[PDB]
Amino acid sequence: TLNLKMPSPSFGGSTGGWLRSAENEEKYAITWISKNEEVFEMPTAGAALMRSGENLLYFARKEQCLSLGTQLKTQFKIDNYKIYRVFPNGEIQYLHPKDGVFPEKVNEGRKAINTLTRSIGKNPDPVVVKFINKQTFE
Amino acid sequence: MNKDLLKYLSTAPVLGVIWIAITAAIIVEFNRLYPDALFFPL
Amino acid sequence: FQISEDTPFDANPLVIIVALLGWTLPASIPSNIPILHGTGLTQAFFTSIQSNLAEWPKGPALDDPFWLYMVLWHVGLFIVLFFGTIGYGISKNRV
Amino acid sequence: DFIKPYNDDPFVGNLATPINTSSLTKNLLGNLPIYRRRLSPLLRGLEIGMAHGYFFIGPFYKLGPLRNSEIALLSGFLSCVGLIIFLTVGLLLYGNTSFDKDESKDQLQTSEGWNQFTAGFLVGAIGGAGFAYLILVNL
Amino acid sequence: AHNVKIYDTCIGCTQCVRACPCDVLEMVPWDGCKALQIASAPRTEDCVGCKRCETACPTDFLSIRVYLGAETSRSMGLAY
Amino acid sequence: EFNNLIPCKESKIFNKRLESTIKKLENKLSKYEVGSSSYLAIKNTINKTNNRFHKYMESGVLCGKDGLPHLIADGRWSHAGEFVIPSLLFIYISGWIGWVGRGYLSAIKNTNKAIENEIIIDVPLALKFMSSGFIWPLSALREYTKGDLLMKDSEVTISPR
Amino acid sequence: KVLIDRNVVPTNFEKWSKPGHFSRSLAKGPKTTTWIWNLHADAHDFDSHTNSLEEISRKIFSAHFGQLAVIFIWLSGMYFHGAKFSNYVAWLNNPINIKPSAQVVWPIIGQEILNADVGGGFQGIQITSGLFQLWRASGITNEMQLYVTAIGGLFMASLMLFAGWFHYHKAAPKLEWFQNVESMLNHHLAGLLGLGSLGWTGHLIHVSLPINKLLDSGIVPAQIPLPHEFILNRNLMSELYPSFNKGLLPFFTLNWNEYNDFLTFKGGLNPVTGGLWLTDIAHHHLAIAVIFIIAGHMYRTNWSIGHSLKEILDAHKGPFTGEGHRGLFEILTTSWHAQLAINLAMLGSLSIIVAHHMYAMPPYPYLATDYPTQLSLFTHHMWIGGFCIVGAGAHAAIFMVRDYSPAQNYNNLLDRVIRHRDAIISHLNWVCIFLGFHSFGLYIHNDTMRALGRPQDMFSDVAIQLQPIFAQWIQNCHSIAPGNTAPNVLATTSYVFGGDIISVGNKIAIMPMSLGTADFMVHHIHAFTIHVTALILLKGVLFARNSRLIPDKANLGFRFPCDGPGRGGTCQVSGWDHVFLGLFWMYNSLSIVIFHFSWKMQSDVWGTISSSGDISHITRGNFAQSAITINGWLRDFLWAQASQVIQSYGSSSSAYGLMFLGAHFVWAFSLMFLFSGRGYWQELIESIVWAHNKLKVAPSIQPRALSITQGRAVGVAHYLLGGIATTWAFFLARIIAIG
Ligand code: CLA
Ligand code: CLA
Ligand code: CLA
Ligand SMILES: CC1=C(/C=C/C(C)=C/C=C/C(C)=C/C=C/C=C(C)/C=C/C=C(C)/C=C/C2=C(C)CCCC2(C)C)C(C)(C)CCC1
Ligand code: SF4
Ligand code: SF4
Ligand code: SF4
Repeated sequence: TLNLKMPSPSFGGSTGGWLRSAENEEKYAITWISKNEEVFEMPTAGAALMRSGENLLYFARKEQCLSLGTQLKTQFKIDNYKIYRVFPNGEIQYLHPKDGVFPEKVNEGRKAINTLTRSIGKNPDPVVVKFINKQTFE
Repeated sequence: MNKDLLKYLSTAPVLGVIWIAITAAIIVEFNRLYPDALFFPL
Repeated sequence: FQISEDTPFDANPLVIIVALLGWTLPASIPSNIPILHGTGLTQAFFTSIQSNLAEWPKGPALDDPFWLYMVLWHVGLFIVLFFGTIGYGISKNRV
Repeated sequence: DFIKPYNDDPFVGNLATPINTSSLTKNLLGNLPIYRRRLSPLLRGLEIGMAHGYFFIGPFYKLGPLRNSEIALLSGFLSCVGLIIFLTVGLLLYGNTSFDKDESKDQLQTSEGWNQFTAGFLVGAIGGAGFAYLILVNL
Repeated sequence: AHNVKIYDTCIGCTQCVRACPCDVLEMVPWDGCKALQIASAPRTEDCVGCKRCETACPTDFLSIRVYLGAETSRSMGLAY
Repeated sequence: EFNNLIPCKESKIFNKRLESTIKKLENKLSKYEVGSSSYLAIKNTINKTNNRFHKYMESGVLCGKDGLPHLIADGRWSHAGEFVIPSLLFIYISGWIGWVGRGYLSAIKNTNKAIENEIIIDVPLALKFMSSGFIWPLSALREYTKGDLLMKDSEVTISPR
Repeated sequence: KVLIDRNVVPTNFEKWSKPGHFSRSLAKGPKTTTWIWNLHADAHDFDSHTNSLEEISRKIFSAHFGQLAVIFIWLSGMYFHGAKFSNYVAWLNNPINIKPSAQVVWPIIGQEILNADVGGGFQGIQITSGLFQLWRASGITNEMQLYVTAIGGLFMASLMLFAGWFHYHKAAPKLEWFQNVESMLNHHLAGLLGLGSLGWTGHLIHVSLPINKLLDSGIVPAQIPLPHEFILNRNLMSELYPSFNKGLLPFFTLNWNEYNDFLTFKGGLNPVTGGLWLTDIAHHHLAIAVIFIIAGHMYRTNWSIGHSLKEILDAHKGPFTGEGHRGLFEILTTSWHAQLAINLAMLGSLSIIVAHHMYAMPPYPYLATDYPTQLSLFTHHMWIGGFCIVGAGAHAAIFMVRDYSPAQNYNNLLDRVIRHRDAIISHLNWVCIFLGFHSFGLYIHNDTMRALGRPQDMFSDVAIQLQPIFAQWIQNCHSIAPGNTAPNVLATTSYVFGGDIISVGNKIAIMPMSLGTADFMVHHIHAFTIHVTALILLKGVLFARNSRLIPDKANLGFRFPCDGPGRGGTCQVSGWDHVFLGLFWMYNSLSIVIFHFSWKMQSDVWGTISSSGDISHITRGNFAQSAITINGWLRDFLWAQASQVIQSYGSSSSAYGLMFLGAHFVWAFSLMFLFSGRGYWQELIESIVWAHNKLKVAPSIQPRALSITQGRAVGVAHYLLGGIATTWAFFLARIIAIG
């Protein structure tokens, strides 16, 4: 579960943050644990102060969360971050890391989606799928 | 003559410029001494 | 009065009074240059106000000294007002 | 000090400044017909119409192609009515596409509410233009 | 959504997964290559179509391919 | 044929061009003192102009109704100097440049400095090839018949079709 | 403290034959033609070569000596051409009736036609650099003095080249030396600017003043004493300026009014030469020298006295601006890009100020009635200014990508700017749309009304007037200031504001410039074009590191083509791409400035006066009625004034005809690069490579199409060269014929 009452980094605010679409379509949350108070760069621009302990931020896009995640990992060696999608109705999907392990590391249990049992040069010609719903890359 | 200097004089732009300048000079000098050759005289 | 969201601001009108007196007094020291006559900028401006109000509807012409007096007088007034507000702000621990 | 996160939320895309959150700003905006409390959509539209119709005649009267004729003001008035009709159709089109069965608790953000507002705007605007004509034709 | 496909010339280097800024991709077990893993695209609803994955892929021709398709708010990268 | 043209020595328009050109130069000449550097410069232009017009007059180049030399490039030998002979000269020189350049490229590919010798020329090697260009037509012809000029179509890369 | 490391870098030619030695990426050598372009593009990007700030600083300092050497060679060349290949002396004797020339062409393939009839028995290219007027003001009266200055220039060049070598290879300063910003400022204010100005005052008083006074009285140059005669024989000076009889006693006793004969406050212009009074110029430089020498005692160096720059900055914070200027001192002592950004912005802005000030207050004798020189100098200095301003944007963006850190900028002014970048850019966007509509829109209104036969409905002086009343009022203040708000000044700073028509020969030097509707309109065009150029560059800087579209943009760097076709398409998001676009708008903006200048001066200022006093302007006052429509600019400016350049074949101006066409060609060729993309070109190259492979003549360095970014760079560089050289040729051909 997320925990909506988790505290946030210290930040004076900006105009780069989320707009109406975050309220009535979807927004994203990233949480992490830091050992110490530390300044980091907001993906919406500006310096913010990481609390020691738990940290919660909301963003409009998944890419903003992951961008921050990459910064946490690279600059601060924090790899305990979690990303969630938050709907207006209150529902919460956990997104990343999906199964506990980062996607770049092989993990048993995962199943191949969107793989093909051929090389790219063995796709059929467009004319063959003319007047049917198939694609050449299906 | 110093081998490193000679290697530098062998680089594409240096040889490029020297060779084009000599070629250009030859054409200039032909036209300075035999001007206005619209055709081969015969 | 709140200058922002939840930020009460003093807005003390003594600043305006002190500023106005602080400028108007020294600006009334007389000068020798032809445009100011033998009076100061304050007097010159006030005289031009009267002379232009004498022609109520007709506004001052371009070439009327009025415009130079008005601008010069206001430049000085606004500088004193500006530093006066900042000074009062320092006293009230705005920083 | 004077600039703060908007609604005490630093991750919302806005800042609280003097221009948007001072007491003067809140006093002005709150009392404008579009925001003011205990107004029907019709009356909101009527007040807005009147204010806009009144000022619309000035440009047409003084700068239009018939400004130097004896009928300058009448041309001014007809131009306003023209402008007002286009704006009303704009309002009709906006309401028609923007609202459906969703009966929101604002009122105005509804099909019926927006139609009352549009009615107001039209009548108010021709009225205000009319009132401006009567002042100018005398004075 | 954009279509992302992984072809059987994949050598399981992981570079596409590392390149992806939207977490569309992941490595799954496989027998087909020495690395004993293949790239997978389980979350193409989050794919923006930036093609950083293809830039990262070392094989010739590519083993990962992005076919740009039906646009959504997600795919267009809108924060409004 | 070429009834619309006339020899430039028979052309009245071509002669008037000389007269008008010189007349302008002599007006320019009158602005300067005899013996001055400026005066001598203008005199050289006058001499050069006269030489040019007289050279064309004595050549048997044809003139249009504009009174300007028009060149015939259909192959007839009475106008060989106007295009055919320049053409042979160009082909001989350009073929040389191409042939010696192709020879150098191939020589360095048979070394460890195949790339280095493209940006830093092996000048002795280059001069050897440049010196050998004078019989490029025969060289190229023999190379063609030996089957050394061209790669086979199956040995050159192509895209899908 | 002087801190140096000795014998750092050996001097040999080893690395000269190792292209791209300076970069890890390039040192491995080419596999592809892309490497050849990368070598050149990365040669002076020193901070990409190494992480060491000390190493970067040393290269820069040494490169600067290299630049100074090049400038001395160029300067030396100008003096030498003056001495050897010019009509300077002839011009000196008769400056009203001789055109300056200091370039002569060799007689090859008929090009000697370019040696124009400039007078003084001389034939050569007419120059527009203003060198002759400069040299006259300096008191140079013969070719020997030019020769010796040329030689001194070659000596200085060699000295700069030695210092560059020495301070890189032999005695390279440590980083701590470069970060002595307080000491640098003290020396550049008091030493470079202060003593420079004092030294020049010395020249002015002892050399320029006497020689020019004798020239202007009508003494023949050859009959004037040499400069040292005035120094050794004080009586020669005292004849011209009697206060020299009193010597230096007035100076030390503060009886400075005694020197009011050679230190003046006249204003206006010398009536003989049409230039500023040299006695005013002398006094200007003395005053400037004093102020600068005082200014250079502000900062603390090796003693207790003076300010810390850091302390000043840290104190300036208020209730609207968080931590204020905290952290800026660290930025400006650790980032060369941050320094370059400021210094380019100011140097560029200054060049533009010089353009305006020099036309209106012509400082040299016989400058004002040398119309080709006036037009050339204004135009040249405007362009230099524009390019520098765009550079400021480039280096501000490079700083944001490479040198900015959040920890250094917590709640300071820089942090707070980027935290409301949407508010800044949205408002600037709006002001640009507003300005565009209410400036250019007025021309379109006018074109439409005039085409429809409704001149009474136009914005014009004789219909709906838009008078620039504020500018008109300022003109009036400046015209009445002498003897009033400036009581001890005798005449206006400039006759452009009002007053007399100054004429030299029968040519107008300077006269009042009336401002009407046409002037109001074109001023708002300038406001518009400058705001848009600012928008593009500011946006580049504020969004260099990230945006809503690309949250990790900084990791992609300053210069990258895009982040792929996704998110709708992301071409040209980088900071570099904002500079690219900003160059076109700077070009657009400055083109209209120089066109405004050219037309306004010809219509309303330049021309002839009769003895009766009847002014005849070059284009006869057509600006007021023609410059208020686009058709008027197309017809009465471009079409009408292009007659000179377009009819130049067969004359000494034929070079300009050729350059005009050539420049149109280069401009059009640029569009091939700007409108296309490399995918097309790389495919075409594949087929061509097939033919080379077939004939066993394919290179081992594989041909590639230019990078996406290089395509853009090549495009804008040809667009600017073609566009600017077209105007150059247009302007020179015209002004040399009629002026
Ligand atoms: C873009 C600038 C521009 C401007 C300023 C003008 C101005 C004018 N045009 Mg021209 N015109 C233009 C461009 C422009 N035109 C272009 C691009 C074309 C296409 C070729 C034309 C073609 C054209 C024709 C065919 C005609 C005109 C005519 C006119 C005149 C009357 C128009 C009118 O009545 O509008 C009505 C104006 C309004 C309804 C409102 C204007 C905007 C208001 C004032 C903004 C106020 C904002 C406010 C400050 C915000 C404060 C908020 C807060 C304090 C509450 C007027 C002089 C007519 C004429 O007779 O000329 C003499 C005419 O017949 N124009
Ligand atoms: C293509 C057809 C078209 C026609 C027939 C007109 C006709 C006119 N335009 Mg032009 N105009 C057009 C296209 C057209 N416009 C376009 C595309 C542009 C943008 C470039 C303009 C820009 C333009 C400007 C800037 C101006 C005009 C003006 C005029 C009027 C000038 C003659 C006059 O003195 O009347 C004097 C005007 C009147 C007596 C008022 C007539 C108002 C009518 C009765 C209102 C009717 C509205 C309509 C029935 C509403 C329903 C339509 C829709 C919602 C279903 C005339 C009515 C001038 C004008 O006076 O406009 C107000 C004017 O200033 N036009
Ligand atoms: C030895 C060098 C060499 C040789 C034998 C060829 C031969 C050929 N080229 Mg290639 N080409 C070359 C260099 C060479 N090229 C270079 C350097 C470029 C880059 C500009 C090209 C770009 C190029 C294009 C775009 C095209 C060709 C084409 C062709 C073919 C037709 C003729 C032509 O259009 O030339 C035109 C080529 C030029 C005008 C480029 C200038 C050639 C330079 C001057 C030669 C350089 C010589 C080299 C530096 C000598 C060093 C030798 C020394 C060290 C010993 C022919 C197979 C065409 C083709 O494919 O037809 C089927 C074609 O479309 N070439
Ligand atoms: C300048 C200024 C400003 C602003 C202003 C404004 C913006 C104004 C506006 C105003 C307006 C804009 C107004 C209006 C008005 C209107 C009116 C007054 C109306 C009336 C009406 C009537 C009376 C009637 C009506 C009617 C009729 C006729 C009948 C039927 C219908 C009806 C009922 C509707 C400010 C404050 C900022 C500041 C100071 C200065
Ligand atoms: S196109 Fe971009 S977002 Fe989509 S899978 Fe590839 S890297 Fe990820
Ligand atoms: S980058 Fe290419 S080869 Fe490597 S894991 Fe991804 S698809 Fe496979
Ligand atoms: S068109 Fe070119 S610049 Fe634009 S996204 Fe595609 S590759 Fe990048």
